[PDB]
Amino acid sequence: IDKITYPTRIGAVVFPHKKHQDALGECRGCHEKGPGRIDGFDKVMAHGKGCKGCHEEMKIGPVRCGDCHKGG
Ligand code: HEM
Ligand code: HEM
Ligand code: HEM
Repeated sequence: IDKITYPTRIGAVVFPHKKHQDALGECRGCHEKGPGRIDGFDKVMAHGKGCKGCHEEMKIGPVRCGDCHKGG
């Protein structure tokens, strides 16, 4: 499993998981409580430190709505 798709009303988001693990070369950063499900992962988390927040800080990755949400 390399890609994780999040089906959302506003347009589905595809998370290229392997790309991220290869790019960051670490697990604990995103998986604070050890690799596995991330408890409480939702819209607010994704728009925050869960997804968009990192892209803004690292200045790489999608930060604009449509660069994540695609498919109508
Ligand atoms: C080799 C290091 C990594 C390991 C072993 C790992 C492992 C996993 C596993 C086992 C899953 C599936 C969990 C499930 O089905 O509930 C997953 C999901 C996920 N991983 Fe990783 N991961 C790694 C690195 C990363 C990195 C670097 C990020 C952050 C850029 C990340 C973010 C996520 C997210 C957001 C999910 C979905 C969580 C959820 O749906 O609750 N992972 N990862
Ligand atoms: C201000 C611009 C954005 C808007 C207006 C927006 C809007 C939304 C909305 C309304 C939801 C809730 C689900 C739905 O109603 O369909 C959502 C979920 C989510 N958004 Fe965004 N989003 C934006 C930017 C982003 C960006 C840039 C990313 C990717 C880095 C992203 C990733 C996600 C993810 C992964 C979820 C699903 C979380 C879950 O499955 O619980 N969004 N977004
Ligand atoms: C589930 C939440 C996240 C979503 C939906 C997401 C989505 C994406 C997508 C679609 C790309 C662009 C891939 C491409 O170049 O085609 C990307 C790239 C990237 N993201 Fe995320 N991301 C998430 C979380 C994170 C987190 C938490 C970090 C930092 C702690 C991060 C760091 C990066 C970096 C470094 C890249 C460049 C990877 C590359 O192009 O090789 N992302 N992200």
